[PDB]
Amino acid sequence: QVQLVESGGGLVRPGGSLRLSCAASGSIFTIYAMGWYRQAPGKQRELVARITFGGDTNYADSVKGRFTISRDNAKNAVYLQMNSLKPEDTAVYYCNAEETIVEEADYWGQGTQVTV
Amino acid sequence: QHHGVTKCAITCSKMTSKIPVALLIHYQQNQASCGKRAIILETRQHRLFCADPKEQWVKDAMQHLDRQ
Amino acid sequence: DYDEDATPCVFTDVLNQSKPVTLFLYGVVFLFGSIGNFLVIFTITWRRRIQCSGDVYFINLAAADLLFVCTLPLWMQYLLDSVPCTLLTACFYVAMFASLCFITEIALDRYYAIVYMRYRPVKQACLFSIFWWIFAVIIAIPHFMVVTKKDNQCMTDYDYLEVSYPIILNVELMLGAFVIPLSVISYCYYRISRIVAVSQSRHKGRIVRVLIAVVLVFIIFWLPYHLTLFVDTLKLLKWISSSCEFERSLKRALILTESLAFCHCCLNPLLYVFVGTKFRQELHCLLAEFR
Ligand SMILES: CC(C)CCC[C@@H](C)[C@H]1CC[C@H]2[C@@H]3CC=C4C[C@@H](O)CC[C@]4(C)[C@H]3CC[C@]12C
Ligand SMILES: CC(C)CCC[C@@H](C)[C@H]1CC[C@H]2[C@@H]3CC=C4C[C@@H](O)CC[C@]4(C)[C@H]3CC[C@]12C
Ligand SMILES: CCCCCCCC/C=C\CCCCCCCC(=O)OC[C@H](O)CO
Repeated sequence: QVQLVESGGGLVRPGGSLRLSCAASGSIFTIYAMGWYRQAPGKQRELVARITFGGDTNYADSVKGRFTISRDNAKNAVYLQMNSLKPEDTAVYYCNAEETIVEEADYWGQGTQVTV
Repeated sequence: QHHGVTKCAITCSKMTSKIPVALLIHYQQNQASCGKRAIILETRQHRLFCADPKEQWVKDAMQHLDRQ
Repeated sequence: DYDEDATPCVFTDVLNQSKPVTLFLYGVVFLFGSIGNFLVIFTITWRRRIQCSGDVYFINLAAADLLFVCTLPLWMQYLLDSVPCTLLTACFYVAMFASLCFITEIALDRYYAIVYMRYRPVKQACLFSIFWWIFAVIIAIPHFMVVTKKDNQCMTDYDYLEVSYPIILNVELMLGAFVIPLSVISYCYYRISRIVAVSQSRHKGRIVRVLIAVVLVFIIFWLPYHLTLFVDTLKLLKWISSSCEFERSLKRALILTESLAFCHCCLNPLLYVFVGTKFRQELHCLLAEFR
């Protein structure tokens, strides 16, 4: 089974920066896009940054201009640079991967904690 | 167009040569959808035959039928 | 000048028997084809925008199918009794070839992405879509440019054309609409399926079944028509003999099998878009929000 391994979380002062990292442990060739999701206490799960292997990126309204998402093909890895962090960004960041043809997105990570 | 929309019901492979001018009773013009210029001759024997429209005798045969 | 065998071979009953069947299928294809291809475009455009290159090709495929089936009510009005012959024939073949072009493009885009790891952004996919539509027009040229309106009937003047034209027209249609597309999507999906089946994907099983279905459905709907074109081309090529009775059977077979192939564009929504769970869930949300 293919699992999404996450790393790069932690604690940081307001205005600081973090770099989340996510990759596929197994060998899969049908992933065409990956992204990051988060969920604040008392709130729903929301998308913050999604990038396809084609290059097209998609950011959330609140996040745009501060976070930068990048990826690496062949390794199925996605990195998220989080500059100028705000206390409202405090949530559990989940990693997600989408698959071609079957069009499934049930690939999730364990979730890393980010406290600002 | 395609085979679904076709109003051509007559196809000719050869043309008749012998022709008695007084053996015809009526003639039919071939359908436009066929895309092939040919004349259909109905004899007094109620038999259909293909005739080439670019013949000198056909024009003379079509003149006697339309008048009579 | 023996008692001539120059007796006309009549098809008057064949046409009268085929007309109700043709009219029925036309109405069926237009009904489900317009709805199914609308739901495709509606799903990828309404709430969520275009995400990947596949979405671009799906819309263009649904658009080509829409343009195709929308000509059928015009042809139905033609059979029952401005009806522009050249223009309507143009939209008929352009949409048909484009449908086959993008179907081929589906496999290629997913071919280069899986095995060769070459991904195309949305911006590039739109550019290629333009190229395919242009390519679909230039390849449809010899099919409608000869079609004009004479005596209120759409006809092709074969006398002002060379005898090789209906043969070339069949050969181009046989290899262009069947052989080449079926060869490409088979090779591509075989290569893809053979990689995924040994991968650790948790959906490797269904992925292969989806790709197999694409090939199988294409064959069982198009092969009877092109195999009938082959024996029709053989007749024109004078390789085989043809009596009056034979030309009548071949005529009926061409009409019936052609209408069968028109049903394939109704299955395209079920073959690519609504076979994916994301589009299934999205449509389930849309049908719930509109109710
Ligand atoms: C996908 C495949 C297995 C579907 C089955 C193909 C069959 C049903 C199709 C393909 C070729 C077709 C034939 C092509 C040629 C002719 C000769 C004609 O004078 C009568 C119809 C007839 C005999 C067709 C009957 C139907 C036919 C045999
Ligand atoms: C399961 C589906 C996809 C198969 C398609 C059905 C087709 C192949 C079958 C059903 C009706 C059949 C036709 C029925 C009548 C005749 C007239 C006969 O003189 C020649 C064969 C011909 C023209 C048959 C050709 C094959 C035919 C069109
Ligand atoms: C008229 C219609 C014609 C139909 C057109 C058919 C086109 C060819 C289809 C498959 C060939 C590809 C299979 C060749 C490879 C065989 C061995 C194999 O499966 O290898 C696994 C792996 O991909 C090793 O690279």
